[PDB]
Amino acid sequence: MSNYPLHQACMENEFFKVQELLHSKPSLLLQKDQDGRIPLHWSVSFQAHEITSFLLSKMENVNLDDYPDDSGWTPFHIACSVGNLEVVKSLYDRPLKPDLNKITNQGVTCLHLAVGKKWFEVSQFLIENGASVRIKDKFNQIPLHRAASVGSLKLIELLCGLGKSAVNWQDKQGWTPLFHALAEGHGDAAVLLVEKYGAEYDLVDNKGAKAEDVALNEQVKKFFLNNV
Amino acid sequence: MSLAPEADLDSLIIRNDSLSGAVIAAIMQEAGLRAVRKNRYVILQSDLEEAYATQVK
Repeated sequence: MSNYPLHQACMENEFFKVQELLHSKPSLLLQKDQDGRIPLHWSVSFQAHEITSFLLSKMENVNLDDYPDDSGWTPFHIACSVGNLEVVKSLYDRPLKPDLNKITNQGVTCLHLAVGKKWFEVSQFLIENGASVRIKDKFNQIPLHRAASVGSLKLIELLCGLGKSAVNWQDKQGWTPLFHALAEGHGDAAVLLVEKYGAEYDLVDNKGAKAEDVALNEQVKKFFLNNV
Repeated sequence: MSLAPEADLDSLIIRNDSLSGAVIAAIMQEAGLRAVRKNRYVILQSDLEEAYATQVK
C-alpha cells in the first residue's frame, strides 16, 4: 500500500480525482496511512473545503474522535490548529460532535493549538461550546500559558475574562503565564495579568527566579516593575 | 523543507524557553529526516516532538 493516492488527492486538492478514487475503491474513505491519518485528515490540513465537506457526507456516522493520527491529532485537531472557523464549524455541526477537550499524545487541546497561533474566532468559538480553559498538557501548560507566551492581550482578556481562567499555575519549568509573557518580553501583556487579572508575581520557577528575573531584556523588565 | 499547515512549533519552543540556537537547528533538522522516511515532504508534529526528544537534555 506504499502510496495512498486518495490522501494525496486530498493534499493536491484534486476534488474530482478524490471523488473518482472513492468510486473505484470505497474502503479508502476511512483508511489510515503511514501517519495513522485517514483521507479527511489531509483534506482539512490543506483546507480543501469541497473535498472535505464531501468526504464528510460518507462519514456522518463517524465519530471524529475515533480517528486520531499517530500523534493523537484528530481531523478536528488539525482543523483548529490551521485556523479556519468555517472548516471547524463544518466538522462541529454534525450528528456526533467531537469532544472539545480530547487531547493529543502530548495532551494539548484545540484551545491551545488555537490560542497559541492566535485564532481569535476559533479560540472563542470553542470556549463557547465548552472547551475547558484549564487543561494541562504534558508540561502542566494551559492555553493562557500559550496566550501570554505570544502575548495577545486580546486572548489574555478572553481566557482570563469570559473563561474565568486560572492564572497562577506553573508549568514543569515552574513558569506562570506571566514568566512566559516576559521572557518573550510582552510587558503590556505581562502587566495585564498582574494588574487586571490579579496574577501573583513573587513566585519563583524551579531554579529560584521570579517573572522579573526571567524577562527578555532590561528595557522590558523595568517597564514591568515601573508599572505593576 | 516546510512545516505542515497544522504543525505547532510554538509548543516546542515554549516548553523550557531557553534553547541554544544550535539545538533548534538540530531539532529542526532531525524532524526533517523523520519526515523524509515517512516519504513526505511536509513535516508533522510527530516528527518535531520526536526530534525535540533526541536533541535536548
